[PDB]
Amino acid sequence: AITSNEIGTHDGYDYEFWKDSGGSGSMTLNSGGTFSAQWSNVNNILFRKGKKFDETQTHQQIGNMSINYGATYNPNGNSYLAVYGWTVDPLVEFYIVDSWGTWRPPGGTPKGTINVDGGTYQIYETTRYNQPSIKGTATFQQYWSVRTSKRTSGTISVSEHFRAWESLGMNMGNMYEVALTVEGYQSSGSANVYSNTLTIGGQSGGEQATRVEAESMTKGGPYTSNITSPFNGVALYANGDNVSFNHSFTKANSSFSLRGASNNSNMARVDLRIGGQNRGTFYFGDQYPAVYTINNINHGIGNQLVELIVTADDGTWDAYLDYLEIR
Ligand SMILES: [Ca+2]
Ligand SMILES: [Ca+2]
Ligand SMILES: [Ca+2]
Ligand SMILES: [Ca+2]
Repeated sequence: AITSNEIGTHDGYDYEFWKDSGGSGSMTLNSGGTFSAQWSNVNNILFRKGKKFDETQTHQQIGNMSINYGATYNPNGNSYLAVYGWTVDPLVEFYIVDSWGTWRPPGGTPKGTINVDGGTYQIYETTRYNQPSIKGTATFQQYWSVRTSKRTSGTISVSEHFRAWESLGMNMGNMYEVALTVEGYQSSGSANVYSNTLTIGGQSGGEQATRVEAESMTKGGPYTSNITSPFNGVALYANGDNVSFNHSFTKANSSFSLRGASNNSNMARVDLRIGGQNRGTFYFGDQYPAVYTINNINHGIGNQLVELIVTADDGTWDAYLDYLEIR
């Protein structure tokens, strides 16, 4: 188990054990975002699993963030169960607090409220003076959403809290971290985070797909032509043959579902380009229409050219495209 200050990555999750002097603590890393934690007579201790970022992107450029979790939470004293993290420039430490121990943070007078994920959260801003931080000992703001009532499982719509904060003039810097966290202050306790899933990009299934028919896109290359069999669409015959269109991306992440087929039993390959960058490859294994989905593409908000192009032709297959759906 982890019993001293440590940073690492475990099962894809950036994890961190931090405590100052005094007391003891133990963190056991389990699969996914999950972990168990124990602490005894600490001054301050934090156990967390989430994502560290490279400090270059705002949370909008990263995309929608959502955390679904469940914890058996047994604090004995001051403690928080929260989504926790940092921004830089400005340096901000933030909390989305779902449960706590003996004291409901953070004191002071609320700046507003948000109703989300079936609960009500009051929003606060505080100041830490010469306190430890990711940039050394520093003075910085803390941002809080604190539930009006305790819960130890559910979904936290992190990006909703972020927008609520910014709407109240709590300006956020580039993201450094987002992580489900167990914190202890002048306390003891234990906790078992048996479920912790951080999702970037995806949401709800009906927030509404856009389908663009291949025959309505712009044709390019030597031979691209319309076809009516095995569907209404286009054929890409040679290297350079492509179809393209400008898409207005609302979010920063999308799934791309291309309905197509080879003309025969040889595998056809179609490259995806967004804004001039190759972002992946659709595979059509045979002559029967099928939908190939490339998921979790971070492309950023804005109007960008989507290009579907043949680059590996050798005369043994053609690519037939019906439509592309962006979700
Ligand atoms: Ca702290
Ligand atoms: Ca003490
Ligand atoms: Ca061909
Ligand atoms: Ca079509």
